Amino acid sequence: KALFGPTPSEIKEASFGPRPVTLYPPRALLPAPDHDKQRFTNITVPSMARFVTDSGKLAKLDELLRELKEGGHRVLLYFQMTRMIDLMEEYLTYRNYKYCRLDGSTKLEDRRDTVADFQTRPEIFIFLLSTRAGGLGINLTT
Amino acid sequence: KRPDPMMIRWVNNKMGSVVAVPEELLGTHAGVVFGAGP
Amino acid sequence: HRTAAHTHIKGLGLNSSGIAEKQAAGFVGQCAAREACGVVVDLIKAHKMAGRGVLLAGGPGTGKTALALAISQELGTKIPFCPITGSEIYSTEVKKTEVLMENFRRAIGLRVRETKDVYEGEVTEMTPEEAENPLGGYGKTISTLLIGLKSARGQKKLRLDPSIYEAIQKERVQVGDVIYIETNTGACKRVGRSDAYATEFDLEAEEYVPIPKGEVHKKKEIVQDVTLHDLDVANARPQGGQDIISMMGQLMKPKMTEITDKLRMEINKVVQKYINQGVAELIPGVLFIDEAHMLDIECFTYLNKALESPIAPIVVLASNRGIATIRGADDLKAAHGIPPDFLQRLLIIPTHPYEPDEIRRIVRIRAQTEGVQLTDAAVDRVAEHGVRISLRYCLQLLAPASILARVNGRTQVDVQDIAEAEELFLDARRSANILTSTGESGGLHGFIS
Amino acid sequence: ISEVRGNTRDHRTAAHTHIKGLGLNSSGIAEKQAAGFVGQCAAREACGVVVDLIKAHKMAGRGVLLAGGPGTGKTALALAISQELGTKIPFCPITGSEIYSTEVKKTEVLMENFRRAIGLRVRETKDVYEGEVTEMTPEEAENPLGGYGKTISTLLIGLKSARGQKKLRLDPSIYEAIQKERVQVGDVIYIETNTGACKRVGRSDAYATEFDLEAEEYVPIPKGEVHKKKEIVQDVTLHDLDVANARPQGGQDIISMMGQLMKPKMTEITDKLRMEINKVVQKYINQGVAELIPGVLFIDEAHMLDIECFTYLNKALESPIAPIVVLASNRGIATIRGADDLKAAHGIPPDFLQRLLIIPTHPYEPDEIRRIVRIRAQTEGVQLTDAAVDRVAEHGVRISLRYCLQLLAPASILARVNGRTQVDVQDIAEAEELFLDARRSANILTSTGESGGLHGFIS
Amino acid sequence: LIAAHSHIRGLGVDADTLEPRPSSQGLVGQEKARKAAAVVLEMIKQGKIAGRAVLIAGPPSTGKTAIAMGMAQSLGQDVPFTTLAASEIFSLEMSKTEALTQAFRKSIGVRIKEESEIMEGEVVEIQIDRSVTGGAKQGKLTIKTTDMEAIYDMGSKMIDAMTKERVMAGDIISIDKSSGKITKLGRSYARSRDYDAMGVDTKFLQCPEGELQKRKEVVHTVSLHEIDVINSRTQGFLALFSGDTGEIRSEIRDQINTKVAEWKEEGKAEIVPGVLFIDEVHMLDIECFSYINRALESDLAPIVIMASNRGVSRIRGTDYKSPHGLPLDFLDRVVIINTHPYTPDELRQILSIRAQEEEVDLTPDALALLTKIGQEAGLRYASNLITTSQLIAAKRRAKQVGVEDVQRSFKLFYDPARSVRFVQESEKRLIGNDGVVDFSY
Ligand SMILES: Nc1ncnc2c1ncn2[C@@H]1O[C@H](COP(=O)(O)OP(=O)(O)O)[C@@H](O)[C@H]1O
Ligand SMILES: Nc1ncnc2c1ncn2[C@@H]1O[C@H](COP(=O)(O)OP(=O)(O)O)[C@@H](O)[C@H]1O
Ligand SMILES: Nc1ncnc2c1ncn2[C@@H]1O[C@H](COP(=O)(O)OP(=O)(O)O)[C@@H](O)[C@H]1O
Ligand code: ALF
Repeated sequence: KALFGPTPSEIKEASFGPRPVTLYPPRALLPAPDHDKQRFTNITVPSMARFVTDSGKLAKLDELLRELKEGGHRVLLYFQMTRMIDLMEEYLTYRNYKYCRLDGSTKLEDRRDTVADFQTRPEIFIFLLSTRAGGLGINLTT
Repeated sequence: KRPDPMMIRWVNNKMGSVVAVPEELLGTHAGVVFGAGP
Repeated sequence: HRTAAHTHIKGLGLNSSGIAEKQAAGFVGQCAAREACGVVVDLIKAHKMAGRGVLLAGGPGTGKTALALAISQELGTKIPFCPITGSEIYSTEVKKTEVLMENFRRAIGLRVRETKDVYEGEVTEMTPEEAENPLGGYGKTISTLLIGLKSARGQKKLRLDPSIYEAIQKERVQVGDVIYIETNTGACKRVGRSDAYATEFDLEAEEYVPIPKGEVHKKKEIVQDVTLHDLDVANARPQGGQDIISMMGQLMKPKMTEITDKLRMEINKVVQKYINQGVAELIPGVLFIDEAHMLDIECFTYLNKALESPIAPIVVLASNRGIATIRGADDLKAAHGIPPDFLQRLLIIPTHPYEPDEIRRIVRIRAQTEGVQLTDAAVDRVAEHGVRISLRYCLQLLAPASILARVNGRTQVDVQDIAEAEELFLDARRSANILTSTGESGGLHGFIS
Repeated sequence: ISEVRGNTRDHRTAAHTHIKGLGLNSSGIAEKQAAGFVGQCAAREACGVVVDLIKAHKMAGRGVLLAGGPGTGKTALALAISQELGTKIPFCPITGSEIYSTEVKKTEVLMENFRRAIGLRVRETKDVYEGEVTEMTPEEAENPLGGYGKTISTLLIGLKSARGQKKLRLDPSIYEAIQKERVQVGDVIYIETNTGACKRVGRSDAYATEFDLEAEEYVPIPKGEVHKKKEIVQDVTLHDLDVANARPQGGQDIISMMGQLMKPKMTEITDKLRMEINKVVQKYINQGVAELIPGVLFIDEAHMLDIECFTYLNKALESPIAPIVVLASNRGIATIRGADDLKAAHGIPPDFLQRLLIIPTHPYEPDEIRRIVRIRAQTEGVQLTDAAVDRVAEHGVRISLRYCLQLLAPASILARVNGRTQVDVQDIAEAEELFLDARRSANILTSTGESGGLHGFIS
Repeated sequence: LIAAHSHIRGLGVDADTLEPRPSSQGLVGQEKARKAAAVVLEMIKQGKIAGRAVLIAGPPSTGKTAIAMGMAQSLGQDVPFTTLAASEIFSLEMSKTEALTQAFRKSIGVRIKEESEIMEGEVVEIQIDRSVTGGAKQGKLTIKTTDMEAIYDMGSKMIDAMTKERVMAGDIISIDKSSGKITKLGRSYARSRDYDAMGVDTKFLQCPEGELQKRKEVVHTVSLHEIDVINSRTQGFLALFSGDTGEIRSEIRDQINTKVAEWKEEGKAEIVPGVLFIDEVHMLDIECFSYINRALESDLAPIVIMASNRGVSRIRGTDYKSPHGLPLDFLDRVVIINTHPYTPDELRQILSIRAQEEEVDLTPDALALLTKIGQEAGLRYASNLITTSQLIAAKRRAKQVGVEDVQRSFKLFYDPARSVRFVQESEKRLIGNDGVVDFSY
């Protein structure tokens, strides 16, 4: 009770009372942690900066997309793996890059709409695009 | 929205500052400083 | 990247038959010693043995430490290699035999499967509930917390024990945070705010993070590498609970303690449960005691019992001293500086001086390791030291000579740049002559005795 | 409460109470006897240049050795240097024996005293309002906030001191301080203008009669102005900055408060802390808001320092911020306290001795000893016949100066208990017989302890 | 203040050829040693090579510390230069081995970069809500540029900072959003008159322009030792400064070595290896030397420079002598620099620099006499007489130090050799090594 301080009902009673009352302890006597982010536990959370740098391809791609974005270079990314184009949009949503996705699991009307969406509006930057399902027939000349 | 029963509010601007006291604290000991004790 | 004394050593350079190639993996010569160190690597990789002792015996600069670091590479990263000097044993916090035991158990590794059983979600409600205690004088106490956790594919309401609420409270959790809870430890981590209401206009510099995908309750499994000493320290200085002792034990100054045999024995029982449960692999490693002549007769007499333990690493000693007085036993002289009844326990790998052509080879290996491109007449110059002077003095000249050559605008070191290096940077013997000639008499300009 | 003693004040006399300065002309030449000194004209003139070295702020890390036999006035010269500097300049005396702490390494103990000898003088302005709270009154706001019903635009407080009273208009946020601090009418408080908060000293003792029992002591009304704006000059040593940073005092958490309830064990203050302290100090010196005032570390019996202390002092004296060090030694040619194979003059390593300005202190002539006896007698208040003076001076030639200075008080007792207001030969001849010197006692030892025996001395 | 080496402002070599000038940057002579130290200095700057032990050797004086102080000045502030006296190692709080480990790791910098973000604007309005009887606080800051206004929510830590800083409307403030520190830059409004005790009428500023938020790349250098201390602990990071840190466990260092390498591979950190200078290195024990010799062999070892005055001299903690008082198997790993005692013209040039640094106007004959004293009493004594003669000259109001002042100083203050004779001439009256003494006339 000394470390963690007065209980919420005690704070209510003390603040609404007719005359002042001294609480116990009267404050939380637990110190401030010296590490302002790690606090009092040894649990670590993986950073998205660590996510970029722990892939050599993605570290090099991240630099490239930065230069390409300032160039205005709307860009198509081809993947041989579906799990990677998931991870890629987790990265693309950690960054601010506006993207859209097409792969062999997207339904046929969703494919028309995404292709026509990307080909309509220049707002979209990265087309995440599967090698086989996205590689044939469509026009991506923008 | 009606203000919180126990957050006393200070605000400061070009006009100087004021303290505003919840109606729930008037008639408590915390009102005594404001002329509004029990 | 930085270049150090042993950067050229990559391994023992043995054949699959266990014979040494005369120049391989950075070594030149020591073939019989490299072959003996190979059989020691085999003794280590075959987990069957505990508490065998090896002594690398030989004069200074004969590559004894290169051999030990080569063993550390042939064992690879999985096996624990635990290097110490004999001068590290004299702690001010705990008896020197404690430090030996800590190093013995640091040299035994464990790989163990661990299931982390956790709750993760956006905190959507948090509602404490409390009791008016009888008059203990500390007042009311929170009896429980009710907390609502939302994940992407579920939600829970959790009625926490108040010791987990103290984790929640000391983690400064609020409604709308994303948190992680371990049912293992009762420990809590505030991961961030939700990405909901992630308005930029906070001074609080929050990390907004996405809602956890999947269910609120998760049961992930991960593989942990630990030593036996890591378990000893965790259980001697408890810190993983939410109890008051674990709490205060994070606020006190950390200090080493003379962990009892009683604790170590009972951790053997605990680890053997992990083995019988099939969740752990025991991976015994090696303790390298460099400068083992700096141990004293109490250290050596303790090592008797420590090596007889039914689990102990392999111990590799190195010593560079002839018949010498045993430290702490000024009455007793013995070879290697090792007590004669302890020396009986060891297998001795004698290590021999290098030939002049081996020195030439080492100089060339070392030059190209440092990136010192070096003419053949310059190699012959440096290799006339090492014969006339220590081998180490050769290798130490390569860097000054490189600087002087580059300052002279050369792409590569000539004999001239070594002949300048020889003059700016003396060996011990030329400096010892300067002392004896200048300190030939006392005075204002004399060296102090 | 306390019953003040009206009786007259007087000063105890110690071995150096007669010394008042170095006794030098404005030309720096020593006067043959002055300021309590007799002779040592060379050593007093040298110390006078050392005094002017210390008062000139070019000095850093110079060393002085006072070299000479026991009794030769090296301690007297160091105290005279200290008196010539006066209280505004630090003088930090230690013996070499004091460096052997059990609680930190001796190089820490020496560096503490090294930094104690360095002073810092900081000028700041104190600016407060101060008094007994005569009133508290809310000024209701012109434009109240909706939903609150109460809105105060100013709180007015009356403060009275002994010298006046003022109507004080305060920003309403002071309500937080008043409510936490429980300020009431008749309490003594101050308002500090760098925060606008207030602190309560206590209840004014004008109200001490409000009840037959109340559980606080009362405090007097502040006897100053109701508003203070004063420059304040703070004496600080750099060692104070060491400790204040390395063990903060005011921390309100359980570990801080448990820490302040347990012995304040010394700690091996890092060079990183000391070097950053120096940089911020040098910043504020360049702003001109502080003066550095290096003083004197004086180490007596410096031959009790060992070779590890001396080798650290090499590094320490090379610091760009450092006191002067004055050493005193009497150890001939002697073994270095921590280097049994090495003997050197003064017991100082030849490596380190080359750094010091050596000042020799010589013996005293028979006529100087007599003049010292005259100075010492009138200081202890003893008064002697001239034949008592000459008898005391004769023992001073034959035995030791110190022994004769120590006969004065015993003989003064024997004189007054014999009804005499001045001491004479009969008393000296009696004091010298009750109180032996070391030599006559050593003769008793040498005669009696020639063997073991039932009545023998033990060896 | 002026200290013993305050005139040393570099090594005094041509940066292109490493040729020592006969006098520059305050160093004089020692040309062979200064060139050697310049080659060491270059391989310090290059960083490529780890664990070189260089021993500077010579008689007392002859500039061994002055050379090492010249090296430190030429590296500048960025590269670590840990000065250590060998008598610092004998701690009571930690072993000599641990004390050496910390001294090595103090000499390797980790240079870490981050993008901070800062706010700067006029405070237009502040609102703070406070729970009666403490606990929670809440608030909003309304902050302005010429080009923006925005309202930022505030937490307890920021409100503590705001009230400690006594932030008010019309203040210009900056907020480092990453650390949370606030600084008041000034005020755009006048100081009001409605209230008393408002305090200082701080500097006027025009309102900041542009956006409120700006990113700010900043770089911090921390030792491997400073990373050790805060990673061996949950709490009590003042041990960085108080020195309360115990014997840190090697598991923590092994982890830190691994992670700092990874931070280098990530490009998060640059490792900047510097110098450990162990002065008086002969004061270490055999146990310390048999630690350094293998501590040197690690990839994170600094370059270790040493100085010794000792001849063939006893090694501490053992029964026998060696050159420099250093073990031979230690000296095996050392390249040795020898300094040489100065000539009279070298003495004259040094004393002129000491005189100029102390701003003392020597007459030419006083400099000649100080040189003659320098040859026979020593450079340190002849240096001590400069500041002493200046004071004596001031007593007689002399505008320059004359020969009379140097002679007067020579009279008042004994040199070491004259003091040794004075001791020998008074062996009866000084305390002997036998403890015997005669107090009588
Ligand atoms: N057979 C060898 N081949 C290549 N390099 C060697 C060999 N023996 C020694 N060295 C190198 O010579 C230097 C000195 O050897 P070291 O192992 O320090 O000897 P010791 O440890 O016995 O004093 C080291 O840089 C080491 O890598
Ligand atoms: N020149 C002097 N003039 C007057 N009193 C002196 C003089 N020299 C010494 N004394 C006094 O005689 C005593 C012996 O001197 P002291 O400084 O104690 O000797 P030491 O230098 O051996 O400590 C002290 O009480 C001191 O005050
Ligand atoms: N070559 C030099 N140039 C300038 N000053 C020097 C030189 N050599 C010595 N000194 C000065 O003389 C004093 C003693 O030199 P120092 O380097 O301390 O000798 P040591 O090598 O014994 O430490 C110092 O004040 C130093 O500045
Ligand atoms: F040949 Al295609 F789209 F490239 F039909």
